[PDB]
Amino acid sequence: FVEMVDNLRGKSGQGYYVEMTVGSPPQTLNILVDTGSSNFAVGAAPHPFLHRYYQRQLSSTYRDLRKGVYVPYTQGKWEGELGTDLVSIPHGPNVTVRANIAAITESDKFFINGSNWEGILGLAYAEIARPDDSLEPFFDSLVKQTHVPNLFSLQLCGSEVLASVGGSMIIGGIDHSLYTGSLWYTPIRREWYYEVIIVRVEINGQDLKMDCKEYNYDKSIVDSGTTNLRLPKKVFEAAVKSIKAASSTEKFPDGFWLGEQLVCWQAGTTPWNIFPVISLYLMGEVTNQSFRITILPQQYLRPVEDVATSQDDCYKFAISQSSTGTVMGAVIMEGFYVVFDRARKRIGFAVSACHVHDEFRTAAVEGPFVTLDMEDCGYNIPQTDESRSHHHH
Ligand SMILES: C[C@@]12CCCO[C@H]1[C@]1(COC(N)=N1)c1cc(-c3cccnc3F)ccc1O2
Ligand code: NI
Repeated sequence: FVEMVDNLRGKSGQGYYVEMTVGSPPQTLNILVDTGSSNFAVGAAPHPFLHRYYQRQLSSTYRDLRKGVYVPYTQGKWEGELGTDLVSIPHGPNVTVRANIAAITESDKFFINGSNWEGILGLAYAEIARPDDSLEPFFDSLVKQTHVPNLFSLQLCGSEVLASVGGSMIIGGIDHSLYTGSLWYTPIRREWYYEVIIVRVEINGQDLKMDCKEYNYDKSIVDSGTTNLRLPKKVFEAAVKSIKAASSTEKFPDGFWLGEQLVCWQAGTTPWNIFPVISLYLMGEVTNQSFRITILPQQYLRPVEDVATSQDDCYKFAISQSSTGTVMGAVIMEGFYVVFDRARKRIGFAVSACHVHDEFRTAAVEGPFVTLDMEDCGYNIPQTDESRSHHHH
């Protein structure tokens, strides 16, 4: 899959994007790769943060679906007009497909100044698509219209400008050059988000000793569209307490632990060893088994070059509190080659050939761990009448 290696780019903290073409003749656009959403949506009107947008009028193959879409979320919203057109990935499979495209006509706090992307490729399942699950997501269309296997994999590699990032999205397979050691699989619990189950959390070898349902309250997901490792409130508090304790020789402001303030050391003197490793044990394919993925401070402390002190190495704490469950974001994913094996309803992890580490410690994927009479660690989200009233024909 040499053609697909190194096809992702971006700016630190602002998402990874892949080059895509839309329409006939092909219009090139940079598209955010988001395993936490399910719409293909592209800027389709002028915006201050867009250098370019999808021009429906220039495409002979564009078809209007005569239906709008409105997508509010926590920070803001995007909206626009649904249609279809021909889509390809120049540094992807040698195929062209007709996909749904949401042409974004108005948005608030969606595009990011300087991120260099103009659209989003939602790689999650139909269940969370907008306006509803009958709007076929891009990957579903790709699989149905071509002979591309139902699997993709992601290798995310982590003074005036933000640091550039790179990576690979391999569509249709697994590229063995992108990982080392064993590839371990955890079940996709349900096909909506890429939902998984965490059965144990350790911070420098020490068990947090919480009821494991707390780790997955109210879900745990693998999400390329979130920068941070996000943890449920109770888990976040317990983790921060443990990381604080391990690093106690350094007294950081409260701002740092809230992710609102950088901490610096003189260039190349960062005391990595005072910061603990974090292990998440994921449910194995075998009932009573688990495997652990272990990340370093190199993953959870994000580099940000401060203009005022460009001679310092400065870091943001990239673990944050959630009210919507665990989010294994770029912080987690940058340690690993991550295989989204939709065909077999499972997610694979292996140590990334590009992960950042030091001479003492490495990101690791290790197993099996077996537990006698393993409890159910999954949480069942309370069913609303709204959700229950939906017919799924
Ligand atoms: C797609 C949605 C709209 C619908 C709700 O979800 C949104 C979200 C948030 O989490 C995920 N996974 N996608 C999302 C993330 C980023 C982003 C911002 C910074 C870095 N990386 C990014 F993906 C930008 C836009 C955006 O919009
Ligand atoms: Ni009905």
